Amino acid sequence: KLEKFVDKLPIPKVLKPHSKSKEMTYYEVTMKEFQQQLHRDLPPTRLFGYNGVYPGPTFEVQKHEKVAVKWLNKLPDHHFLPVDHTIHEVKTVVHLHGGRTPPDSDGYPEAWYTKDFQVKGPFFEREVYEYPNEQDATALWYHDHAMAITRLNVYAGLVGLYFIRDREERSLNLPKGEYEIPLLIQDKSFHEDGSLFYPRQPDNPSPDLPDPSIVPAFCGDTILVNGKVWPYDELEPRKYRFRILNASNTRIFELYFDHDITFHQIGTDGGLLQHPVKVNELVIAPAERCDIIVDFSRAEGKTVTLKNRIGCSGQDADPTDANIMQFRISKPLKQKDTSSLPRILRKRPFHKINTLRNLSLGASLDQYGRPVLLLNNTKWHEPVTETPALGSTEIWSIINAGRAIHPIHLHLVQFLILDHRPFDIERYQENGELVFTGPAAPPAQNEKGLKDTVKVPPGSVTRIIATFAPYSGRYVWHCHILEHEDYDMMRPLEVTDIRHQ
Amino acid sequence: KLEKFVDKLPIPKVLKPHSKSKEMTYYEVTMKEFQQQLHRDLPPTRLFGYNGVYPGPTFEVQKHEKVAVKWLNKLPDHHFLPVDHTIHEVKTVVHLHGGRTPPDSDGYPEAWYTKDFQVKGPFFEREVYEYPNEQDATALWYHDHAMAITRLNVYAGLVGLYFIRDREERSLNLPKGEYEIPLLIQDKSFHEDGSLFYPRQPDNPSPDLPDPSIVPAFCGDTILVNGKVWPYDELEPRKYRFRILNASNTRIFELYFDHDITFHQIGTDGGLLQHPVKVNELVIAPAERCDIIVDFSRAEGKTVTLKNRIGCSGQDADPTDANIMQFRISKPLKQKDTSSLPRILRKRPFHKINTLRNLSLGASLDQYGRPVLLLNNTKWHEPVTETPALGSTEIWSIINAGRAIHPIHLHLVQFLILDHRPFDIERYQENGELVFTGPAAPPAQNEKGLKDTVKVPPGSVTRIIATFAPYSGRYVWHCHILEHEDYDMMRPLEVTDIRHQ
Ligand SMILES: [Cu+2]
Ligand SMILES: [Cu+2]
Ligand SMILES: [Cu+2]
Ligand SMILES: [Cu+2]
Ligand SMILES: [Cu+2]
Ligand SMILES: [Cu+2]
Ligand SMILES: [Cu+2]
Ligand SMILES: [Cu+2]
Repeated sequence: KLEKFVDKLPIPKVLKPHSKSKEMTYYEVTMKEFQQQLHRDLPPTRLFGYNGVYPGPTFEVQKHEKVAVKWLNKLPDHHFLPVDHTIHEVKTVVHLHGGRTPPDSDGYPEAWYTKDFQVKGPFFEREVYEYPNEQDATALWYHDHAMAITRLNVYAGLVGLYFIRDREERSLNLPKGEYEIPLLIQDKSFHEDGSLFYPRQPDNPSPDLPDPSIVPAFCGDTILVNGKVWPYDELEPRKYRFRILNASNTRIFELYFDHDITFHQIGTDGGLLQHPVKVNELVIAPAERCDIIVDFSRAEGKTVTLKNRIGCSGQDADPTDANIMQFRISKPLKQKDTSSLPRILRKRPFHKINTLRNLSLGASLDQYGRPVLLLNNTKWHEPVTETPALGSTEIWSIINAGRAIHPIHLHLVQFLILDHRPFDIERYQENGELVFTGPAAPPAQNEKGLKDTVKVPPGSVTRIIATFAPYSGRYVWHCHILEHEDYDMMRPLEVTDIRHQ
Repeated sequence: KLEKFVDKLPIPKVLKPHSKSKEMTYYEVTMKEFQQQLHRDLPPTRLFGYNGVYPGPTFEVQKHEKVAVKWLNKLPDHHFLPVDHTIHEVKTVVHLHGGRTPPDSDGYPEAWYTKDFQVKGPFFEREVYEYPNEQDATALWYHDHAMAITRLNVYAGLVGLYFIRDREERSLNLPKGEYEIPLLIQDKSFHEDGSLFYPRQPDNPSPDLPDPSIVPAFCGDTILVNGKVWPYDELEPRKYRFRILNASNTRIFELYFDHDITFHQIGTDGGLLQHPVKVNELVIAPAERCDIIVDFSRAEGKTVTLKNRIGCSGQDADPTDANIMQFRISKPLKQKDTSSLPRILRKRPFHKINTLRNLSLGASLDQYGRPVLLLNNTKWHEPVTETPALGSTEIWSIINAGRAIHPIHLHLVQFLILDHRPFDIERYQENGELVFTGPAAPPAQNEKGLKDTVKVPPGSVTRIIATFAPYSGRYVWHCHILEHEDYDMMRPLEVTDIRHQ
């Protein structure tokens, strides 16, 4: 179903502010319900989107630029996706993923609000968010974060891009303009209606199981890029810059080109790497970003398809979800490609270690027999335990006793991945003891940079180092598989300033 | 007991040939029983060694140098280590690990011989081996390979070094002379006698168990380097070249320095890399080699200890086997360090791909209840199945359904590690179908060179690609955990020439 590579790759328009001064740059974005055609042969798709478009408008901000956004809710009173009323209306709150944001503008899950702020969550306090943008140039993105329905609102189309620029990044003569292309890759499933399909219950729903019921994992049979089903793009035989983002609910990608063409990765979630990394395949979990350079100069006239290697459970991808999009190197070379792939990308490096933390990834069963994925076997309602001090540098040991990868995400900060190491699963479930069973392995070279989301392998412990700065207050950390996050792999993160005790 | 860092680090003497001409360089090495003091506070240890020294003499050969060695057996009638007479006297045959050697001089396990060639194995042919040395510069090593008792003869002390030199390697101004130090690392256990300890049976043997009985794994409590228990070495504050080798029976090391000093790996088992790789920790399984450069120039007066992170089952090392040796940067800098750490090492890179092979790692139980580790669930007695054609390129998929790492080693060839990928263990032990459960991962950057031994992770499939050239005939491939190789993880490898039908 759905013929591949018939629609052209859409580029989200750069959002224009309502007012821009030397003090502040003020934006207004509204969440509206609408229809949008996602494939040449599909009927329009009912979606929740920012400024009536999917994906939302793209923010272009600068370092130090004080940006203010008023996120307006104009969505209906009822959701068009199956809402599980038993895990915790259309509630909305906007979170800038990876943004160095004070807690009052970070998009707390319980700071949600309905249309026109008429019904507010218990943590609501502001209608106009402010982003100081005191972080280095990188690729961020914004999406909904309302509690218990984050999997639905994000899947409904509430995602958008957000770029930060530096004088350091611009000093690098990188492919810019039309030669910098963002790839917001997502997976979805459609009815014959053309509308989104999201399961109401697991496969064989028992009678007394709640209806609707949250599923432990969802992944669609159709791959989209920038809101277009298996699109295509006509490029020039030169160097391009791809800002790749995986905004799926669950699906992990393993991207590769069907020709002998290599990705040159120059940046991660947090910003630029120190030197480019020559990689043939990109393993990108949900919410992970990859800043890559691709050279098509030796490929004039060829048809290069961006491919995916793995399915939803890590198996070999079917030659339907094995396709991302198709590049056709047929556009004539306008000007000479004078863009650069410099050997050095940063110069500047990325302490005392004040705190150590052990955090377990697991699951429990509720009264209906559903798996409840948990952080430290602790529900979201429970009191806060991850309480780092303002300015503290900590090493988090993330212990994955599950069957598959968990992409764990921390708010506010950008961390570094230390190493992965396997441990004894049986000893861990019977004793709580962490006995290692193999040598430690550093992260891949293209994951040595600043990141806010890390793939924690199954049966292994992932160590990250993080400096909780420069804002104190209430944040959260969670797994970015939204089906896990909503029930209930999410926990509060309280950064505390110390002054007089 | 055994105080650490009280004996100086021995350097094995280079072996002098008996006769050297334009045609051939002829050597003679004898295996003799002798006693050698391995620690300052240990009585001399009974050993089997080449030329009455442990480790054996070091060969220094050239590329294209036709080297001939006549390995002579002068060993006693009785082996001092416990011999299992149920798995398949002092039988000996010398194998040049990693050498591009014709089969008649490769050291086939059943080409063994007793003292003065009295009794000869069923595959014996010649007394003088010839090594054409038509391969690039690398660090090899020679050790005993007699069938059913390879774990005993190697543990008895029948190991030695063998270096090949190139004009390419020499063109690199690498640290040479006394500033190139080989680190032959091993582990052993000692009786109060000072003699070697090696278990006769597993821990709790039923009376139905044979006596002696092979164990699935042995690792000693004491770490040796170049035949000296926890030695030390006084170095100058400059760059050194370490040719590290793991010659243990089973133990896998994770080497690191207790100071902020980085390994710059320049070569692997098969020879030089293309570019140096900055690594903080070296994971070296048995038979693996690591050519690394260490810069001590900023450590004048410091005491730098080479440490080991992991133990026998991959757990955290005990602060006794966590120590390898101690480097004391106290020798004054003689001459100015003019050696080079060049950014380019090889220039020239490392085909059609004719054959694909799936090879499983597992274990069965014999009549006595002992685990029998097997390749393709097939005994060594059984007919040969790995029959590549001369000059053909193959991709071997090594499927490890076991609990721990298996260092799989192939003879004759040097291969390139493609990737690792997890699979479903439970589905694999039911219908034998291979279902992957995660993304593929390329090898670490410092394991991208030519290799002849690869760490196959548990629950993962390690893909290797090899070209079987230029000698046809009978070789073997096996796991280099000697307790596994002897019972019975060793299978024949037949390279067949084709020319007429
Ligand atoms: Cu996010
Ligand atoms: Cu976030
Ligand atoms: Cu998860
Ligand atoms: Cu979040
Ligand atoms: Cu060997
Ligand atoms: Cu070998
Ligand atoms: Cu093994
Ligand atoms: Cu061998």
